[PDB]
Amino acid sequence: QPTMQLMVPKRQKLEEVLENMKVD
Amino acid sequence: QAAPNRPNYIGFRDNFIGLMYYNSTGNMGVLAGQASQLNAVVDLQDRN
Amino acid sequence: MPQWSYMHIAGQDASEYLSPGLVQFARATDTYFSLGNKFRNPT
Amino acid sequence: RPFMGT
Amino acid sequence: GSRPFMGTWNEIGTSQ
Amino acid sequence: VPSLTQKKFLCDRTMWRIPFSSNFMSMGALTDLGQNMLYANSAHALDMT
Repeated sequence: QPTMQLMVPKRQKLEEVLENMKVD
Repeated sequence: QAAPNRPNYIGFRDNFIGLMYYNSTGNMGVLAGQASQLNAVVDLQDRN
Repeated sequence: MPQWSYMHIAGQDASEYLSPGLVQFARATDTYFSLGNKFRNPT
Repeated sequence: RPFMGT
Repeated sequence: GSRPFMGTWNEIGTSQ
Repeated sequence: VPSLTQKKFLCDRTMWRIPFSSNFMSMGALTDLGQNMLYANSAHALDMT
């Protein structure tokens, strides 16, 4: 019943809605 | 009549919770060298 | 002593009466699935 | 094989 | 291997 | 007198958990399903009620 997906929304260059590392 | 009065024990919380301004980025601490004084503890506000 | 061999009453232990493979499965999978309590190790 | 974690 | 006559499993196992 | 049974489930001083993982088991800390090719390799929003 592999209810498959097929759809991956990423974003050209391919970063996914994200958030980076906070530095001091 | 009379009665006793319900006990109300007052006392500082477990491991002194809520006495060091944790996690409130409005008033955080700092542990930085007497140097480029850039704070070294950038605490989030949504992390408890 | 063939009777106390193929009931594992007093004979070989688990680590060497399994296959060279099933011991690997039982020693790799021991954090989620435990194939260690089934078999008998005799003393 | 190939499983456990570390 | 030079005093194996101890609780044993298949090898003189209980030797510690 | 005829009686009807009730049942509470009092469980306090603990948090509920739902390990994000294939078989709901703690076989690690970086879950096997939080590392897969459909979650850690694809964007996803969610909504829970």
